[PDB]
Amino acid sequence: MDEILARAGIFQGVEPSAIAALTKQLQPVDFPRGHTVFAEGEPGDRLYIIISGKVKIGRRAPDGRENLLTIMGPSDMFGELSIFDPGPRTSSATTITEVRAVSMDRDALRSWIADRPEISEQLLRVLARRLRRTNNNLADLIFTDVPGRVAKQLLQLAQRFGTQEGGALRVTHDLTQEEIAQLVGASRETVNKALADFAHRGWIRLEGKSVLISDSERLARRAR
Amino acid sequence: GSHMDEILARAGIFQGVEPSAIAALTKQLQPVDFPRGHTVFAEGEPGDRLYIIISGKVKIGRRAPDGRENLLTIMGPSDMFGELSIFDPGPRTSSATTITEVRAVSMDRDALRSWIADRPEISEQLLRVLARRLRRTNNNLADLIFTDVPGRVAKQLLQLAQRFGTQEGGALRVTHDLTQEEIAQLVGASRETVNKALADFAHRGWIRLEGKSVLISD
Ligand SMILES: [Cl-]
Ligand SMILES: [Cl-]
Repeated sequence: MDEILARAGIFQGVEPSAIAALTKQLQPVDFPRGHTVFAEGEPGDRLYIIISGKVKIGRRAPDGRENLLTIMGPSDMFGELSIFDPGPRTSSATTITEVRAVSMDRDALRSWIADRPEISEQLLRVLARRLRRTNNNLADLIFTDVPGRVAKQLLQLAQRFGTQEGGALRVTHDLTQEEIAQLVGASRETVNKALADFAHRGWIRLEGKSVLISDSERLARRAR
Repeated sequence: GSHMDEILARAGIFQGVEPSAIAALTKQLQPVDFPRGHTVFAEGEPGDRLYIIISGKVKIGRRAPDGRENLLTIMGPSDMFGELSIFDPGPRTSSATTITEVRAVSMDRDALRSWIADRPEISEQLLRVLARRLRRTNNNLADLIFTDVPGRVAKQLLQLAQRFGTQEGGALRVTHDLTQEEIAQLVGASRETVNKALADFAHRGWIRLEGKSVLISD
């Protein structure tokens, strides 16, 4: 749908009607759940914009441990780093649900800027937003304890994916227990320990691949 | 000014930018002075201005449960701070406070927009710069996650040495004009953790304190 796409960084509230003959300049791509869109260290000159579904963005250490940098969703762009800075992928992108996306290569993207510097503005916004988040995560890593980081990641997930459910916030993250801990960037044992405490205190309820946050207030205080 | 121009042109935002174009922007920026101990901006305040330091040092902090501030990093000559605000304006997510007298230049988003309006080729180069930087800082984040707790603080202190140190016999010499109370004020809420990492470095032969200058292995 073009409604999702017009919320995408690149073309975000620009053309009233002729936003369309450019979306058609991209053929769509459907991926099953658990599909490796691209792997660490592969060449690439393709960026993707998600129409629906989620994609986890990951790094793997020498000894097989995994970290998740971010979870991408509808309207989010990924694989953009090798577009602007040619070279191999430094991250893996893996589908966590069935995903509909749309795809574009560097030369095509370069073509859609030579008319339109406002698009470049929007892409620089996205990169700077991501730079800020990584810097905010770096600060959390050194100076916030694991439960505070669990609390922060749950609230960050809620900011992107949450929906109100009465006096509570439903956050359908589509992540496994292990993937939540990889996203936090801390041990499964200590992340599960924090989640249990927060559930016991009645701040959250863990339900499949969704969490219900009943007390965003006390959760936020803990993330401080 | 000769030497000033050189310092400015080393800023990260100018990487791969044609030198006359760098000069066309900087000639437009008003150099300013800050005294030591001056909060250039606080966490939370409206953000739309990038600074490039010509001389002096600026600490970057974030408020801790203490009411004191944790030390996130230190910026020096040729470094930027507040730079992300001109690409993605909004509240500051950290504070910037001078640790010495400082001379800097700044630019707001309007100055950026004007610079690029005439120079469409700079947008593509800026996209490369921000992307290369994001790859690097994500690489750093992941490395640090994969490191143990005390190893994280040591790596960060070593990154500061690399940025502020002069190469001297395979080691890094960092000189400062900071009192004992000014060092404690600098580290802020991070004092205990920084002190443990220094004590470890000292015990292990990594650091030689030569008064107001330190030699550190790299
Ligand atoms: Cl990429
Ligand atoms: Cl900022």
